[PDB]
Amino acid sequence: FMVLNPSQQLAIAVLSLTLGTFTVLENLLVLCVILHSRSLRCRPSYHFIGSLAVADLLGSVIFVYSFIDFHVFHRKDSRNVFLFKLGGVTASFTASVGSLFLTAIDRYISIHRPLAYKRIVTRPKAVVAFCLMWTIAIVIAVLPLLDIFPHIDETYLMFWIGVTSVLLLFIVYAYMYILWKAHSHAVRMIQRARMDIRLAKTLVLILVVLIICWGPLLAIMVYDVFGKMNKLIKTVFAFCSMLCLLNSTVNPIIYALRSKDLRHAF
Amino acid sequence: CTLSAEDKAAVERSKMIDRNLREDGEKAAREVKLLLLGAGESGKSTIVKQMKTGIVETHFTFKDLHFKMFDVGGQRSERKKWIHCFEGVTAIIFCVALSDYDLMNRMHESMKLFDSICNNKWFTDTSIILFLNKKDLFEEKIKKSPLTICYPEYAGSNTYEEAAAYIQCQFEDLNKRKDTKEIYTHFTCATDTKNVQFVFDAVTDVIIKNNLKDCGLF
Amino acid sequence: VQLVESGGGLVQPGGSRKLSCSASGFAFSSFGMHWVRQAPEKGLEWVAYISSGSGTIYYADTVKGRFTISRDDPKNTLFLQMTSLRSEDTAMYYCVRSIYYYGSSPFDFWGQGTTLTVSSSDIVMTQATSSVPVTPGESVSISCRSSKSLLHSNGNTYLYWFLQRPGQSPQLLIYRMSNLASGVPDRFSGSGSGTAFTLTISRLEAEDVGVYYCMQHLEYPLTFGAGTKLEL
Amino acid sequence: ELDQLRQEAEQLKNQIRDARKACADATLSQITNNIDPVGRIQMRTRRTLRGHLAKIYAMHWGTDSRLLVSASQDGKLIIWDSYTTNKVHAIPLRSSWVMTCAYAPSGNYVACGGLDNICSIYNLKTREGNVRVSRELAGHTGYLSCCRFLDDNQIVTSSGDTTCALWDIETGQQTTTFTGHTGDVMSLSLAPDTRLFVSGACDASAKLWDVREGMCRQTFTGHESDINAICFFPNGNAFATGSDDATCRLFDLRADQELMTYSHDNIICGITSVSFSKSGRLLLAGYDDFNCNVWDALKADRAGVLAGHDNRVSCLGVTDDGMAVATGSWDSFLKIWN
Amino acid sequence: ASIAQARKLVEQLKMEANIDRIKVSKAAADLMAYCEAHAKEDPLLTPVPASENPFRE
Ligand SMILES: COC(=O)[C@@H](NC(=O)c1nn(Cc2ccc(F)cc2)c2ccccc12)C(C)(C)C
Repeated sequence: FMVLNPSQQLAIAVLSLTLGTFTVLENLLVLCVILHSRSLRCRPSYHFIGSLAVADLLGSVIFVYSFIDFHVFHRKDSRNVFLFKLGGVTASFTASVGSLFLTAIDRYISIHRPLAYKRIVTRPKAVVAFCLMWTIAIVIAVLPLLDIFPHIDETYLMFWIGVTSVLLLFIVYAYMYILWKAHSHAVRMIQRARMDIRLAKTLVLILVVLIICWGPLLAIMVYDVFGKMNKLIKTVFAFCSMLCLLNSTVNPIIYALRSKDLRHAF
Repeated sequence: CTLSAEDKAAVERSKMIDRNLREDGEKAAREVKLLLLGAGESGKSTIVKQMKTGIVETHFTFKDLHFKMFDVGGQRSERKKWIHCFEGVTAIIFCVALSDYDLMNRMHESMKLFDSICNNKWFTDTSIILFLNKKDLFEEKIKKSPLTICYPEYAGSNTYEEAAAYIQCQFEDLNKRKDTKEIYTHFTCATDTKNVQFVFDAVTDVIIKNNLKDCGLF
Repeated sequence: VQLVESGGGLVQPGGSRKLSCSASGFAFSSFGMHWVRQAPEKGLEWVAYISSGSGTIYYADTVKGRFTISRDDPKNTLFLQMTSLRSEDTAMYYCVRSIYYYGSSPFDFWGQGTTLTVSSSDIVMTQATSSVPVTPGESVSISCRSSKSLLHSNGNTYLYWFLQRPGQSPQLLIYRMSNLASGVPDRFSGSGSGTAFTLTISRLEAEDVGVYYCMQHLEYPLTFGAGTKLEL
Repeated sequence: ELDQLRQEAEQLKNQIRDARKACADATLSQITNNIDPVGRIQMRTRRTLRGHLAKIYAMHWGTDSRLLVSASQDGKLIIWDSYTTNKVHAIPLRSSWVMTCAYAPSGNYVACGGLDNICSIYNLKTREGNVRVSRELAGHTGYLSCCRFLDDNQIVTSSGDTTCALWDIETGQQTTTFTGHTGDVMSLSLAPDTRLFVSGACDASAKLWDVREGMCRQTFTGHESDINAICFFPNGNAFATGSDDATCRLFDLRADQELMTYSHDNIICGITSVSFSKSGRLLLAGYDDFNCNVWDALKADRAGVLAGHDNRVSCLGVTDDGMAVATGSWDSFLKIWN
Repeated sequence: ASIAQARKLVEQLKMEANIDRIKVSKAAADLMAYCEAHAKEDPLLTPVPASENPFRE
């Protein structure tokens, strides 16, 4: 049920276009490394970032297209076809967490089992597990094919929390571990920490960015079943979902550019 | 299908050669390859014996890690033509004799070879596990024959404290790529087999820093 | 190089035997292995086929469900499991090694054969001649017509000529066409194009005597022409 | 005698330098001018032979123009079917440091060598069905940089010890030894008659040899750096040599001097391989900068490019019936152009 | 010491100076006569139809 601030009802629908400005100059430049291929830039951990490179582009348009829709102004809704626009919002927000998860599942076996990294992550895999993040991003996208905010169930609204919240615990244990084992390792060599600061100022930023992304929204979105949903809580939940496009700019820039791998191609 | 009965058995032969190549490469990816260099008088011949004509491979499995060590001392050709063959070794064990500062044009020639491979275009990402051999012979060579003969600008002690560590700074200063290469110096003990331990601990650091660089996590 | 297969003998109908051919003297893993049956005083008949690596197995329609070809690469043995042996399965079962790549020579070596006396759509290779009498030093010609053009679109015509001397196992003489098998005297020559094929012997000798079969190796099953005997 | 050489040897090399100027009345690029160019040559990658895992350093076609062997730095030697990109054989090498391979003109043998200082001869038509090492030809003191069969029993190798050597393969003994070069011999090339072969060394000179006499019959020097590649013109009366200084040159055996020079200012990289097409009108050159230019041989204009590699083109070869061009590179892919 | 080595370099340059050399005009025009008499039978200079090459697909 669309609910908007009547005091500045114009001031909110007008912000819909202002927010959609970026995620065009950056994430569009991030997938052209396939055009700057033979750098070389195409190894198994660069099309995982390529996955979120596009899934951050799908939900970049699928989501902005909803805040031009917004349930009230532009072709308000239906009871059957509207959910396949919901199917876009979960197709991307779960493809992101699918891409963001796999990229932390090879960075884990990269430093956990460093010798057996090339024997695990390869060309055959990372396209199999690649598409499976794009496939169950859809099979987790249609419950009614097989009741508070948009129109959708409250027992399924927590199941998606059962996915996204669980994939954000294995992306935190992965990166925290990678500063642990990096710290046990890098101290032992001086024991016989020079890497744990070149690596701490890039792994704690991934978790700071991640927490501001899926922390508030998943919090308010789980207030429904852990509370009584009021009209006064989702006055800024419409605004609080801005951060879902906020990480739309940081994912292609943190996982690709400010890490110096992409900075030699340019 | 347009494949005859023999054109299909020839493709079954081809796909069975494909797996033996894919498999035989996985079996040779478990092995860390190490170029072995250095002006070879006394050190290179003992470190491969410390661990157990054109190329000389040497296997040694230390702690569930199979090492291959390629000694190229007996090649004697223009090194610039076959050196790119070794592009892609984990590390370059560069054996050096501390007992050649007074033999002084030999220690100063090993620094001329270290600067040649440490600054190739083919080895910009390859670290160097630099060994400094015979620090026992460097004990009593300084006892009579001081330093400053091979290093005139050396203004320091002679008691092996800044004596040896002034060698270790001269080589590591020859590194012209401090960012994309890390020298891992070690003073070879020769009374213990921790030399393979230093190689093992310096290779697990090269591999990890490659893995982290492969996944772009730096 | 030798293929020595034993097993079989006499068997009461409906029973079961286990023929085994113990290869020795070559890279048994690299070779596909046929079985080729020869009924008493009759022609050759393809039975089974297991490729190298065991990733392929073909059978004749007669033995599609009763025979089970299988190979033990570490042991260098080829096996044929027979179930419900009929009287029409009485024959000498040859084990044939065939290796397939560009330029190879399939069917180049035949085991000596193990006898098995049981108690009691397809290319048709037609060489309706039989008992062509000749004396040594003469020039002989043998032909066998195919029910279909054995010329495949890739240029290879898949006709093989075999020679079974009396008491021996067959010998490869000419693979695909006009390709003389290694170890064969060059007086043999193979000619043909399409569906009419000819084995020309320039000057016949005292050892060039026996039944000459032709085989199509274009598609399975593999069909041998009936025997063309040369008695002097 | 001025350390016993400059008395005549330094002036004798001016008799030669004055004879080679007397016979240069007009250059190739003057008399072979006002003839039609070959037009831009778009060769498309017709095949991509995948399966090597390391860098491919050597490649050589069979005389049937269909099969080709290739040697990569993993200890594997693959014999490819180029029409249907199948693998006929994959030959495991004792030494992984292969720098050259060659296919016998009879198709029965293949040779291989590198940093191990040995040229291994492999028998392909064995009765056992696998590929055995029919012979190991040892005796060079430097890496083998190029080998070439004369027939099933004669192979001329060339080595980093400044020496080429003819070999008898039945025995293991080199029956001739060619000792003119003062630098590493990097590449040799048999004349189409197999009675003469040229070799190029890192001393910037190419020497014409006589396989029977064993004598350096002629010597060519135009380059400023190492000659990585050398190939006879299909006539047998000229050859082209590509060097580290990014220049190919066409040398003339009967005129005994350099006919042309194939350079371009955008090009600064060494030349890894070189080869003529049938009729010798196109000079293909495999450059260090990932490319393979296509030089009009009679003119000097680069009449095309083969830019399909992601790494140094380490070896190319034109099939002996002229149909196609195979190029290997340090990215582990053979591309068959056409 | 090395007089025998400089004694053989001259023994080579003595041989590499008495070759009979035809001028470049008779040997450049003799290369055009090959590249122009064989331009028909090379599939890479005069690209043949897709019917004749073995690599068409
Ligand atoms: C479908 O109506 C929409 O347009 C929602 N769009 C989303 O893109 C969106 N959907 N969910 C939760 C979700 C629940 C069930 C499901 F099957 C898939 C997703 C979000 C959560 C936080 C921020 C944005 C969204 C909106 C009302 C939040 C704008």
